Parts: sequence; C-alpha cells; structure tokens
Amino acid sequence: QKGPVFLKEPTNRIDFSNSTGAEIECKASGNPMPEIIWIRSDGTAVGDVPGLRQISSDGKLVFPPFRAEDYRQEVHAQVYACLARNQFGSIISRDVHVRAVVAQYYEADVNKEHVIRGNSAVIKCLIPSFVADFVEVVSWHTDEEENYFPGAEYDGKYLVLPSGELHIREVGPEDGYKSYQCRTKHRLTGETRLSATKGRLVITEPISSSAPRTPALVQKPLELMVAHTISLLCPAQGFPAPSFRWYKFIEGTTRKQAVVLNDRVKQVSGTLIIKDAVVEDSGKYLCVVNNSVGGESVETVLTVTAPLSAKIDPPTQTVDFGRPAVFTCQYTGNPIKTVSWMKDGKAIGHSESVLRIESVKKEDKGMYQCFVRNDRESAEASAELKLG
Amino acid sequence: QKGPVFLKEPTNRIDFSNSTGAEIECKASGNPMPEIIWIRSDGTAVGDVPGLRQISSDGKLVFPPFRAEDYRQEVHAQVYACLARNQFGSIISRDVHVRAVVAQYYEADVNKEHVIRGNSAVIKCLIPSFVADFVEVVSWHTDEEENYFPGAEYDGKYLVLPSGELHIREVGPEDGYKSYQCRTKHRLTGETRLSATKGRLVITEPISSSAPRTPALVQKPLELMVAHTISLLCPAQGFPAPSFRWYKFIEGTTRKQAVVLNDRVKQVSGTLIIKDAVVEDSGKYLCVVNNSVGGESVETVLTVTAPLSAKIDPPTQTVDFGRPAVFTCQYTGNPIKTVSWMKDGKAIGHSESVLRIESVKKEDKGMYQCFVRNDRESAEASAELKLG
Ligand SMILES: *[C@@H]1O[C@H](CO)[C@@H](O[C@@H]2O[C@H](CO)[C@@H](O[C@@H]3O[C@H](CO[C@H]4O[C@H](CO)[C@@H](O)[C@H](O)[C@@H]4O)[C@@H](O)[C@H](O[C@H]4O[C@H](CO)[C@@H](O)[C@H](O)[C@@H]4O)[C@@H]3O)[C@H](O)[C@H]2NC(C)=O)[C@H](O)[C@H]1NC(C)=O
Ligand SMILES: *[C@@H]1O[C@H](CO)[C@@H](O[C@@H]2O[C@H](CO)[C@@H](O[C@@H]3O[C@H](CO[C@H]4O[C@H](CO)[C@@H](O)[C@H](O)[C@@H]4O)[C@@H](O)[C@H](O[C@H]4O[C@H](CO)[C@@H](O)[C@H](O)[C@@H]4O)[C@@H]3O)[C@H](O)[C@H]2NC(C)=O)[C@H](O)[C@H]1NC(C)=O
Ligand SMILES: *[C@@H]1O[C@H](CO)[C@@H](O[C@@H]2O[C@H](CO)[C@@H](O[C@@H]3O[C@H](CO)[C@@H](O)[C@H](O)[C@@H]3O)[C@H](O)[C@H]2NC(C)=O)[C@H](O)[C@H]1NC(C)=O
Ligand SMILES: *[C@@H]1O[C@H](CO)[C@@H](O[C@@H]2O[C@H](CO)[C@@H](O[C@@H]3O[C@H](CO)[C@@H](O)[C@H](O)[C@@H]3O)[C@H](O)[C@H]2NC(C)=O)[C@H](O)[C@H]1NC(C)=O
Ligand SMILES: [Cl-]
Ligand SMILES: [Cl-]
Ligand SMILES: [Cl-]
Ligand SMILES: [Cl-]
Ligand SMILES: [Cl-]
Ligand SMILES: [Cl-]
Ligand SMILES: [Cl-]
Ligand SMILES: [Cl-]
Ligand code: NA
Ligand code: NA
Ligand code: NA
Ligand code: NA
Ligand code: NA
Ligand code: NA
Ligand code: NA
Ligand code: NA
Repeated sequence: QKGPVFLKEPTNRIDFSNSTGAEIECKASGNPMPEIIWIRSDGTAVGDVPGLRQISSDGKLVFPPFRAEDYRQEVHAQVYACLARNQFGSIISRDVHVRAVVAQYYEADVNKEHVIRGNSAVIKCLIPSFVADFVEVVSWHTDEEENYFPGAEYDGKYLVLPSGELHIREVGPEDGYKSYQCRTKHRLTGETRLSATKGRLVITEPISSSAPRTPALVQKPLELMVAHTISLLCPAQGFPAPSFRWYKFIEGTTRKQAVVLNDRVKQVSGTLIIKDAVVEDSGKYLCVVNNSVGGESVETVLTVTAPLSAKIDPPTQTVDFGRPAVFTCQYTGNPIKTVSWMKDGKAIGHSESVLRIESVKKEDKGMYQCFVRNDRESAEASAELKLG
Repeated sequence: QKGPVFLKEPTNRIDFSNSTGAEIECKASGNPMPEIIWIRSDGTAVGDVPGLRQISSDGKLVFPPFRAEDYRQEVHAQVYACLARNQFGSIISRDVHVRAVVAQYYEADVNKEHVIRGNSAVIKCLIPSFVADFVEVVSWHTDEEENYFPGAEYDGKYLVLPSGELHIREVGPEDGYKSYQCRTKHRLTGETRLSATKGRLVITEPISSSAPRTPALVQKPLELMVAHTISLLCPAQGFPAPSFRWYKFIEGTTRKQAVVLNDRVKQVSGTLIIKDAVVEDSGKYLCVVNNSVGGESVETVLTVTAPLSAKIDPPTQTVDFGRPAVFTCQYTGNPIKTVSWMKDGKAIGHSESVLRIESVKKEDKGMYQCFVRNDRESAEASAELKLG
C-alpha cells in the first residue's frame, strides 16, 4: 500500500553537555510499517555502545549523561541520520550533527584598547574560538560599577552592540581611568562568569594628524539569521576623528550604492545596525572612512540565513510503463548551496530542482528524495513512484 | 629650443620626525631654464611658513625640525608636487606625500593566547594601527631568557615569522609557564622598546573533540614588495590538532590549484612562507584546515608590488599641421590602477596608454605627460610636441 514517509525528523544540530545527555527521535509512516534504522550520514549502521549511545524504543537514539573520561569521538562528535525502510524502498532523514561537549573551564579576556582621543572605541570580549560556538556576551561592567546591557544607548555614549562589543562614542582622557569586564554565558552548562582580565582604554593625545587606519584583521564573511538584529563594525582610528559612510555593492558589479538609513537601518558612529534582518539584506558592504588627511575602506560580506525546507510535487504518482515520470522539488531558505536527488537511499547524480524520468521501467519504482543543503543546514522531501 | 624635462623628482613618500626635519629636491632642464614652482598635488602654489616650510635655493623644499607645539597639518601632512615651467609649457612631478610625525610615546602589547594542547600557536605583538606604519618587530624574548630572531627555526619549535609573529609548533602544557615579550623599532625616531605587557599561552586540555575553528577577524588583502619574504598565516584551533593545505585560485574562476612546495615556497605547520616574492605570486590564496571531525577554510588576497616607472615614446616630435600626433606611454610596476594624460599641467581626460592627436592644430603644441598610479605610488613621463 505505501512507501515510508517521515513524520518527525531530528533537528540539524544537537549540542549538549556530558551532564545533560540527549535523545533524538525519528518517526515514519508506511504500510507495512517501516523499520527505523540509525546510521551515520555516510551510511554505516550504528549500534549500542554501553552507557554512551542506546537505540531505545519509540524510535529514540539516546546519548546518556557520561563522565569526561568516557568521551568517545565516534559517538559524541558525529553526523547521524535516520533510515526508514519497507519493501517499497528506503528514505533517509536530514543530517543530525551531534556534539556532546564535556563541561570544561574557559575564560574570556578583555585587553587594552589603544585609541586616539576624540575617536570612537570598541571594547571586545575575547572568547577562545574553540568555545565561541557556545559562549555569548551578556553584559558589560566597569570598576565604577556602571552596568551596560544590550538595548539602548546609555548617556549618549555607551552601547552594547548586537554582536557583543561595548561601543564608546568620542573617548576623552577621563575615559582612561575606567576598566571594563564582560559577563558571558555558556549555553550548554547554563553558567555565567566575568572575564578573567579587565580592559582599559589607553588614550593617545593627538599631536600629529593622521589618515584613518583600520586594523590588519577584519571581520570574515558573516552568517546571521533572519529576524535578528545585525551590527557591522568599521574600526578605524585617525586624527582628525574620521567620519563613516556605508555602501552596499550591486551584486555582480563593482558599482555600489549608499546604504539608506531609516527606522530599521541605523548608524551609530561607524557602526551599521540592521534590525529585523531579511534575506535581501545579504550582500557585500563597504565602509568608507574619511578625514581631512586621507581615507580608507573595508569590505564586509553578509549572508542573512533562513531555515531550509523542501517538498516534492507530487507526493506519489502512478505512471504506466514507457511513459515519463516528473518530480519537482520545491524549496525555501537561504543560502541554497546544492539540490541533489536520491532513490531508495542512494545518490542518483541529479542536481536540479526537477527530476525527469524519460521512460519508466520496472526498477524505477521506489522512493525518491530531494535534499537541499548549505554549509550549516539540510532539508529533505520524499516521494513515491508506483508502476501502472 | 626646449620644453622642461625632470632630471630629479622627489620620492613618493617623505616620512620624518619633527626632530629630523626634511628636504626634498626637484631639478629640471630646458631652454630657457624652467622656473621651479612647489605646489600641492591638487595644484595650489605653496609659500614660506616661518620655521616650518622654506623654499630654498638649489630647488629644495625644506621642512626644518620643529617643536611639537608648532605642528601644522596643512604643512606637515600634505601631498606636494614640483611644477617645472617655461614658455613652451609646464610639467608636474609625481606626488610627494609628506608626513612629519612628532616623536611620541607608544607601546606595543602581547596578550594571552588560548590554544588547545598539541596545536600550533601564534604569539602576536599588537602595535596600535595609528603607529603601525612606523613600528616593526625586531625580536621576541621569554622570562626564561630565550631570545628569538627572524631567520631559522629554533629547536624545531620556535620561528619568528617574516610578518613579525612568534610561531610555536605543537604546544605542550609546559609551554604555559613562559611569558613572551616583543622588541619593536620605530623607524622615524630609531628607538627600540620592549612591549608594555607580556603574553602567555593558556593551554586548554583536549577533553572533547572539535572541528577546526578559525578566528572571526582575518588578514585583510596584503600588499608586499617584490624580492621580500612573505608569510601567510592560517590560525586555527581544533582537536585532533588539524592539518593544513594551501591552494591558489585560478584568476577569474572558482577553480584552485594546490600550492607547490619547493626551495622557495615552504610551509611551517599552517604557515605559507614565500621567499624572493615575484609579481606572479599575487593572487587569492585559500588555506584549508582539517581534522577527523570537520574542516574549515579561509581566503587571503596577496598583491606583490613592484615600483612604478613610465617613459613616453617619443620624447619629442615635430608634426606638420593637420597631420596625426601619437604618444605612447610605456610603463612597468604592479599593480597599475590608472594611466592618465596631462597637457601643460592640466588633465586632458584620456586614460589609455597610447595618446593619438588626429589632426594637429596650433594649440596642440606644448608638453604632454603620462601618469601611472596605484593606491601607494605614482610615476610620470613627459614629452614635447613641436609644430612643423
Ligand atoms: C574618502 O576616502 C575614500 C578613500 O578610501 C575616497 O574614495 C576614493 O577616492 C579616490 C579618488 O577619487 C578613488 O580613486 C579614483 O578611482 C577611479 C576609479 O578607478 C576605476 O577604474 C580603474 C581603471 O581606470 C580601475 O583600476 C579601478 O579598479 C576602478 O575600476 C580612478 O579613475 C581615479 O583615477 C583618476 O582620477 C585621479 C584623481 O582622483 C587621477 O589622479 C588619476 O590619474 C585618474 O585620472 C581615482 O584613482 C578611490 O577609488 C576611492 N576609493 C573608494 C573605496 O571609494 C574619497 O574620495 C574620500 N572622500 C573625500 C571627500 O576625499
Ligand atoms: C577538509 O575540509 C574541507 C572543509 O573546509 C573539505 O572541503 C569541502 O568539502 C565539501 C565536501 O566535498 C565541499 O562541499 C561540496 O562542494 C561541491 C561543490 O559545490 C559547487 O557547486 C554548487 C552548485 O551545485 C555551488 O553551490 C558551490 O558554490 C560550488 O560552486 C558540492 O557539489 C557538494 O555537494 C554534493 O555532494 C555532497 C557530498 O559531499 C552531497 O551531500 C550534496 O547533496 C551534493 O550531492 C559538496 O557540498 C566543500 O565545498 C569543500 N570546501 C572547500 C573550501 O574546499 C574537505 O572535504 C575536507 N577533507 C576531508 C578529507 O574531509
Ligand atoms: C561531566 O564532566 C565533568 C568532568 O569535567 C563533571 O563535572 C566535574 O565533576 C567533578 C566531580 O563531580 C567536579 O569536582 C568537584 O569539585 C568540587 C569543588 O567545586 C569539590 O567540592 C568536589 O569534591 C569535586 O572535586 C568538577 O568540579 C566538575 N567539573 C566541571 C567543569 O563542572 C560532570 O560530573 C560530568 N557529568 C557526569 C559524569 O554526569
Ligand atoms: C620633537 O617633539 C618632541 C615633543 O614631544 C620633543 O621631544 C621632547 O623634548 C622634551 C624637551 O626636550 C623632552 O622632555 C625632557 O625629558 C627629560 C627626561 O627624559 C628631562 O630630563 C628634560 O628636562 C625634559 O623634561 C621630552 O622627553 C621629549 N619627548 C619625546 C617623546 O622625545 C623634541 O624636542 C622635538 N624636536 C624639536 C623641537 O626639534
Ligand atoms: Cl523542522
Ligand atoms: Cl556498514
Ligand atoms: Cl560510532
Ligand atoms: Cl536580536
Ligand atoms: Cl626614482
Ligand atoms: Cl592657488
Ligand atoms: Cl599649506
Ligand atoms: Cl625580507
Ligand atoms: Na507501495
Ligand atoms: Na549612508
Ligand atoms: Na512522485
Ligand atoms: Na531541516
Ligand atoms: Na620648444
Ligand atoms: Na601544498
Ligand atoms: Na612626443
Ligand atoms: Na615614481
């Protein structure tokens, strides 16, 4: 009567501490009822590893809480998938990236920030790259007991940016007598802590003029989710204190247009702040920095991501021998890196949205799937071909 | 008998401290002898400012040593040029960027470096962007009195990179008990100093596996001179400790080829080191980082620069009325952003290497110039048109 279809698939990412453990679930319909098999996304079947990974009932793959000593990479840093299968054929779920992280001490640092008097300053909370997936800045604190939270600007001067930095307008020599520490939160342990070091502004008096200079290391391409607020920085120091202008390149050209500042898109000193991000905010942005001595510019690439989904039209069709079978994968999300097709769990080497079988023979019956992928996400849709 | 030609032009950059002062020289031939006028490159004539800028004899523009209090931006941060002129017409020299910098205290910092045991580490000497044009790393020093200089690797482990960082192979927990300071040199004052802070490696024990992660901020496009050694870094941390591969994109494509390691081009852990750089080393490079968990990559753009020069063929020609006059600008150097032509000191709106005057009329006699420019350098060539 029916080939398998997924009712419930596990999400693309399962991140958890060794204390929390995890369970992921896969449910499929069909007639006869499909067997549910857990595999590594590569295709190997996976089994029971005592205390670490348990195929449970209800179709649940269970990662019990475990001691640091019992960490196993092949179990705990692994991409899994669910394979649903009956006599009519096989479907494979989206990828399931499992990352069990053993609770472990980390610290964030705040270093000295050297600035020319009169310029803006950006104080950064430095989170080691290998924990940064799990740690975010909550708030900023000074020795004089000022506390700054994400939201509005304080005293026309201090702003905690959406990207976590503390932005300070128009630094004066008095600003060198404060030190700054950030509070960070680890989303897998739920713990918060203050930074191990405190940072201060070191203010240089402007005695010589100088053209704006930007740092050697600049923001690599960004990927940020729709509906969130984005901030693009443009760090630069010079004397006279420079002014800042943002542009967005016209895609595929060397031509650019001035970013249009309004209710949604605002500029704070050299920082561009985009609220309620939409996919069309993606692109290459250029910040141009000027004073009466000279100018400089830096490019930043932004991709605003949206969740991947896929659906095949039609869900099932019956086609008489020798006639054509067409399946159309319809998808949403951003970016889409690839579209690719599978038949009963095996790649069939077609990478376009519409799959056409010219003349249906007997071994063309079975389950077909469309997968849409980018670097972080995957989504699948399935469909059945029956012979008439 | 002759229009002006330059014998000696000032260099593109004149950087000097207020204690040193400076003089720049312009010499041109011609008959009658041309008057030498100093202008701002924009075209305004410049005069004597008592104690700060003196048109001297010998055709020298002199910036005397001066007190910090007497700094003047319009004098001391300015692009000048030499205008040579007689009855036959005018030529203007290449741009002369003058930067008088008042001697002023700076400090470099070395911060904590967080690394996973078994990975490579890179210790950086942080030089404020607004003095970095003048300050370079000389050497690195530890508390245990180890001294490291540019050149060869020490003990198979420590290397001071051409770009100034201290590279450390395969960090072990014992490496956390040393602290590091850099010695820097200011090329305008000639002073050396040690860094204000010392940095240490903070070593994280690998308890969980993790895919390689690279920092948020990455090297922006580089410009480095021919014949020097270049190092391209690829900072990355993960567990297992990752391996590194470098590629160079085929220009104008998304295709890449593996960099070929030999006597000139070497790899030290994740660092690519190119000796005796040539202009053909320019391009977009990709570093790909892998371990058994995952991978990442980062792009770096390199331009290898070569000094600009220009020459017009022919230096002088006589052309009878109504006939065609052709001047051909021949140039060398890299990159070349623009080529543009002038006649007696005024832009004539032609931006190609060959200038063709279709039918020579009377007001076409005069001095012609070709300018070749990029963001950092300019070179000019001149030629005379005489009527027959
Ligand atoms: C604020 O600060 C920024 C600096 O970051 C300044 O913006 C720069 O302005 C300069 C000067 O106008 C720009 O340089 C100009 O670019 C033109 C475009 O080049 C294109 O075409 C060539 C081929 O001919 C390609 O090589 C190139 O990649 C581009 O595709 C050039 O045509 C200009 O050269 C001509 O004019 C100059 C005078 O300006 C002459 O000296 C030349 O001989 C030639 O005739 C010129 O090089 C630069 O590109 C801008 N950068 C950016 C990032 O925008 C702002 O000007 C500054 N604001 C103020 C008020 O000063
Ligand atoms: C070391 O680490 C690096 C990671 O940094 C790995 O290199 C990456 O490898 C992956 C996997 O092969 C690469 O992803 C693949 O890229 C292909 C090329 O995409 C082009 O064409 C599409 C349009 O179809 C464009 O969107 C895109 O911009 C490119 O122009 C894709 O075709 C691949 O998808 C197909 O195969 C995969 C299985 O690999 C299926 O899941 C898909 O459904 C589809 O059928 C795939 O996405 C990635 O690009 C590499 N990155 C870099 C920087 O090189 C190394 O693999 C790793 N080494 C080892 C040994 O693991
Ligand atoms: C997950 O992994 C970590 C192992 O790093 C486990 O947390 C660690 O648990 C030990 C023992 O429970 C903790 O040691 C204790 O510290 C307190 C002082 O704060 C002391 O009074 C106790 O006698 C004991 O020595 C250790 O601090 C803790 N480490 C961290 C970073 O939290 C955790 O138990 C594991 N989860 C399991 C096995 O379910
Ligand atoms: C160029 O500009 C700087 C101004 O910043 C001048 O250097 C400064 O000169 C003053 C006076 O010569 C120095 O002060 C002295 O310091 C010593 C102690 O080290 C003290 O014994 C003296 O009595 C005096 O107070 C100052 O240190 C120095 N600053 C720097 C950064 O070098 C310089 O003279 C100027 N050049 C000229 C005017 O030609
Ligand atoms: Cl979902
Ligand atoms: Cl297998
Ligand atoms: Cl396994
Ligand atoms: Cl938000
Ligand atoms: Cl020269
Ligand atoms: Cl004038
Ligand atoms: Cl002036
Ligand atoms: Cl060198
Ligand atoms: Na069926
Ligand atoms: Na704007
Ligand atoms: Na179908
Ligand atoms: Na999905
Ligand atoms: Na003449
Ligand atoms: Na290689
Ligand atoms: Na000529
Ligand atoms: Na030159």
